[PDB]
Amino acid sequence: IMNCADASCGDMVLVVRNAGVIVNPKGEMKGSAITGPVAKECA
Amino acid sequence: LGFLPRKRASRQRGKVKAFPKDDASKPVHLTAFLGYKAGMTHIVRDLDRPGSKMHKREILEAVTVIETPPMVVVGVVGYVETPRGLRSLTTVWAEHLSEEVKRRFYKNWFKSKKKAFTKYAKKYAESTQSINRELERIKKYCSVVRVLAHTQIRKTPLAQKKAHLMEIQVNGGSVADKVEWAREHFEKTVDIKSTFEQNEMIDVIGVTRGKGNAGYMHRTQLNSKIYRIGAGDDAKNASTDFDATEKRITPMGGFVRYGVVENDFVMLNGATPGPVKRVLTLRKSLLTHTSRKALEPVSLKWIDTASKFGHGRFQT
Amino acid sequence: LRAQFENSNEIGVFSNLTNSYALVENFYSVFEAELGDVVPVVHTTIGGTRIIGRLTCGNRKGLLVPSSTTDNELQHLRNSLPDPVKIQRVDERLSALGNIVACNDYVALVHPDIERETEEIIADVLDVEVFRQTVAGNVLTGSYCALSNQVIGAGLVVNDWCAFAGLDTTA
Amino acid sequence: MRVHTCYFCSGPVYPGHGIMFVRNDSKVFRFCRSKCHKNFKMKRNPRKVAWTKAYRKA
RNA sequence: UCGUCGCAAUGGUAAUUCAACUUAGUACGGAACCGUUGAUUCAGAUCAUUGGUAGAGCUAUCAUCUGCCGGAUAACGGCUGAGCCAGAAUCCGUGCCAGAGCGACG
RNA sequence: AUGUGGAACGGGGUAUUGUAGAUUAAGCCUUUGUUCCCAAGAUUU
Repeated sequence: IMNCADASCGDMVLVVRNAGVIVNPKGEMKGSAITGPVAKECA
Repeated sequence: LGFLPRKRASRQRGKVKAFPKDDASKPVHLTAFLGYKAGMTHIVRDLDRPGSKMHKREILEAVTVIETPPMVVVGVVGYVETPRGLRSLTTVWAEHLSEEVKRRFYKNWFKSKKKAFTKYAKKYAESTQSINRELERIKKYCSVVRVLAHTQIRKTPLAQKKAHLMEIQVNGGSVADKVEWAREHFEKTVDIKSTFEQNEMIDVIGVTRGKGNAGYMHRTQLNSKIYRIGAGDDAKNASTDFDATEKRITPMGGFVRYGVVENDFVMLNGATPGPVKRVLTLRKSLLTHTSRKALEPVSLKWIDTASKFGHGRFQT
Repeated sequence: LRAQFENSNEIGVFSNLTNSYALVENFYSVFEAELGDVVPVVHTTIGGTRIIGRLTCGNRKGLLVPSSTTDNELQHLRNSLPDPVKIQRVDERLSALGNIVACNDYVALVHPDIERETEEIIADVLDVEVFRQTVAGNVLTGSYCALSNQVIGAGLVVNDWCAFAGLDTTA
Repeated sequence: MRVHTCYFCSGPVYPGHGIMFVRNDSKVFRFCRSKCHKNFKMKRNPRKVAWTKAYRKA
């Protein structure tokens, strides 16, 4: 149940686990920003 | 369709349409287990398997408890192969009987004068030569030997005191070997735990759980994963590798509508058709499956003994 | 070395090459073959988070393995890890130490947002100063920096003297 | 072998049984039972909840 | 006559597809056999856990489990020179579901 | 259809809600507890 927020663990398939990370939705930064990428493994 | 049309099984026991393919090379044994669908528990099974996605993942899934332990093995029944089908050549049980078996053979045991196999027991005991002659004829004529086996309905905790007789054919063994095994198991209590450990995929069968205005239909759970034998008499029924501590398979304070099985259960990881205390028909697979997943055993790490009725999390 | 590994290169992320360790199946075996013999390639799984250069950084001695590793996984890693291989449980902000801390004996530079406790954990236990720094803007240094004693870090397992890269690691 | 302790009920939450109030930050406020699960969802203080162990501790 | 345990004439029938990894960056820019891990649809079950319903019960492709191998073949390719072999998600069986005629036993 | 006889309760356990209490198996368990009654008649072979 990807509900703990922040697809599979980390993967979003265009979810953090289970967890749903954040969703860009209509255009909101939350999902789109993804902590501004970079950082861990998105560098 | 396959299961269609829907029809509830009139017989409480899940009469098996087929049985595992007997072979005289294999030792004379059985291929059935008289379960009773006690209950269920989240027996967390650590699936230690490299390559698998759920590697060492504790599978907290329903271990469908089915009371199955020492079942009265009365005798054997001959079965000769005929051009018109399989015909029962003879049916020679043991001299010793049981009240539960007699209650099963009748409908008003207490009202009845307990005449069930009255002279038959005397004939079996006194005229042992006639029993031996019939047994010799069975060994020389019958193609298959259906080892008669009742249940422990009166022995184990249950309102029904009618022993569920089952014509469990001797799975494997020669004619002499099957007769010798039947003679050894004459008037004995065939234990389902002794027959199988219920630690892998099984071929459990039996009627479903009667819902109401359906269910109770004879089914056969193919590749029914069995977690472990839920020995209700032993305090360690739900005790596992990580849980341990003599955990009881029944929920804390008794399972819902089934309490604590007086004897061993057949707790199976997954589903099992049948309600609480509804007699199951666990059996061996007719065919053979050498799949790696079936061969690889999931290590039962933890289990669930929570007082589900109520505080569904209070294990103690 | 651009070690061929499935589809994603991610050799460093999967295997956080430490100073005297490599924190590592063919690619892990390849890391165990070359790097593992000298720098022990401990096959880190971290309870399914097999990526070491994403969670488990640190120079060999007290390598800052993520505390997110399960109790069995952490104990198995710690028991297998010797004194010069010890897997220090990174429980601070660098819980993604492998990506966060830029594992390297000289300096195990931690993520810019990594806590000082995680910074000191690699600094003291791993004998490799985890300076909290964002490698080329990316907060988690170990992912961006293929740190060595002498996302590049995610895509290249940089041991004390080695820099083994991934399948299709950008040249 | 330690299991998550109930935030609502102050007693080790059973595996799967009970509930953990996992918010967006994955607070995972564990609960000893279904009653504590409602308390966990409301983030009820274990000291406040008499059934919870922390109330006895307090 | 009652009751128990069985036989099986016959009727129905069920599984389906895809992805990834290993093969293999190999054979010859780039496969395929096998194997492995999972998902889609469908079917049959169950309520240990979770959600819903006002603890229980019910229930959720909102939860979990399970879902095969033999023969004979078509196209087609071979053997001797018709008679055989190989050969399909096809067909008939194994298995599963129902049990009209019957068996053994008290 | 004269004894684990069953049926009932008295319950205990069990939990719920809930702030400990009551329900307390009802498709939660279970009872060294209690009393009641018992082919008792009727009916067909």
